[PDB]
Amino acid sequence: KPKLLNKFDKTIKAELDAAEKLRKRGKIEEAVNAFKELVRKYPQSPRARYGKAQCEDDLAEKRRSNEVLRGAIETYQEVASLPDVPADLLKLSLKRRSDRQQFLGHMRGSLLTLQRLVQLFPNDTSLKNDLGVGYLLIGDNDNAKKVYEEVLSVTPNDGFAKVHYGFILKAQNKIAESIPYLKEGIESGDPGTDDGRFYFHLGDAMQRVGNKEAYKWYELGHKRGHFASVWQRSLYNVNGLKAQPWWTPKETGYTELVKSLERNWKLIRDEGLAVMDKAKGLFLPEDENLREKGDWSQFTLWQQGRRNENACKGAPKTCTLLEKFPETTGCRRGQIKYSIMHPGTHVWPHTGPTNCRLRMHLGLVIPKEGCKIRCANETKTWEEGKVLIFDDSFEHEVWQDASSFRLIFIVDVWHPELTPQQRRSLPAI
Amino acid sequence: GKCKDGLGEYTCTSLEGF
Ligand SMILES: O=C(O)C(=O)C[C@@H](O)C(=O)O
Ligand SMILES: [Mn+2]
Repeated sequence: KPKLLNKFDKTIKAELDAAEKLRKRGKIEEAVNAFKELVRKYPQSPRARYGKAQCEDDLAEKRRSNEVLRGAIETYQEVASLPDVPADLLKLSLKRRSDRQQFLGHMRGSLLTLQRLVQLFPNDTSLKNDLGVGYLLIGDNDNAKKVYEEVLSVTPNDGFAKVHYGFILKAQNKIAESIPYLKEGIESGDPGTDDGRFYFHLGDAMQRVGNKEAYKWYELGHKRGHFASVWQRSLYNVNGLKAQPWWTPKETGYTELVKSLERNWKLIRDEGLAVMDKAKGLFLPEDENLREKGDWSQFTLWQQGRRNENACKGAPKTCTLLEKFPETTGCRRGQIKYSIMHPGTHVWPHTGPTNCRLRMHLGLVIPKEGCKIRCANETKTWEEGKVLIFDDSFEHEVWQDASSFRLIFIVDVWHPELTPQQRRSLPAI
Repeated sequence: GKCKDGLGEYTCTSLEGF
C-alpha cells in the first residue's frame, strides 16, 4: 500500500527485501550490516537508508540505549535529505524521527521536525494535529491553540482537534466554551479522542457549571478503562494499590512519621507563622485553576523528592525533622508544604494526578468553625496538632468560611503497598 | 508547569529517555 521505492530502488528491490527480511526475523545485527552494505554501495538509496534507521531503532530497543536511538534519529533525517524520496517514505521517516525525539525528551527538536512535515505535506490534517501536540508537549498552549484553530477552520468535525481545542480552552478557564468541543470530540470516536484526559476534563467542566451529566462521563471513562473508579480518576497509576478515600495512620504503617508530626506540631506551626509574618513571598498562590473563589497559597519545602534549600532556610527545624523520613522526602510524586487558606474560599471538586501517594494533613492553626474537607462521600474537619490522611486521587473539595486564616502542613507519602523498586523507578510527578 | 494537586497539564511526567 505505501510505495516506498523510487525508480532506482525498484532495481535493487531484491537486495532490499533480503535485508528487511533479516530485520523482521529479529536478526538485528546481521540486518544492520546488510543495510550498511547497501548504504555504502548505494549511498543515495532512500529505502536502504530507512532500513538502516529502522535497524538502529530496533537495536536501541534491544539495548535500551539513548545513544543508539540518537543515531537512529539522525539517519531518519538522512532519509529525508536524499534525492527522489517517495512521499510515503519521507513521511514515515520524519514522523518516526519526531516520535523518537519526543520519547527521549527532545521536544524542541520534535517541534522542528513536525514543522517541516507540515510544510512538506500541507493538506495532511493529522500532521497539523501532531504539531499541536508538539506545542502542548513543550507547554506552548498559545501556539497549540492557533494550530487547532487552523485545523478546525478547514475540518470543523475533526474530533482530535476538537478534544485538544477543548482541553486548551478548559486549561484557560473557559469552562463553558470547552464543554461542547470535549463532548463532541470524544463522541466523534476519531483516533486519539478515547483518552482519559478528555473524559477527566469534560466531567470536571460540567461539575463546574452545574451539569448533573458529569458523572455520566465519569462512568463512561471508567467503562473504557481510563479511571479506576468513578470517584478515583487519577491518570498516573500503579494498578492494584489499595483504594480508599480516608486512611488511619496504622493503615498506612507510617506511624513513626505521624507521631513525630503530632509531637512536634508547634515547632512546625511556629516556623510557618514566622514565614507568614516576615517572608510572605515564600507563600505562592495556588496556580492550577482549582479555586472557585478566595485565597489559597502554599510554601513548599520538597517537591518531586527534592528539597528546596532556599525555602528550607525559612523553616529550618521543620526541614531537619522531616529529613528522618524518606517515605516523604523521597516521595517523588508528592510534595511537603505549608498551605494557608482564608475565609471566602471554595476549592472546586478535583482529583490529584496519581494513586501512588497518600496525603497527610497536620492541623496548625484551625479556626473553631467554617473549615472542612470532603473526600469522596465523607467530609471531615481538621484539628490543631492532629493528622488526617486521605488519598487525593479520590475526588475532594474544600471550604473555608471562618473569620480568620487556616494553616495546615501537607506531607505526601508513597502509597504503602509500593515496593522499594517502584519507589526508585516511577517517573517523578 | 507541573501537576501538583491537579491534572491540568497535558502531560505530568517528563520524558527523558530509556
Ligand atoms: O490537600 C489537597 O489536596 C487539597 O486540595 C486541599 C489543601 O491544599 C488545603 O489547603 O486544604
Ligand atoms: Mn487537592
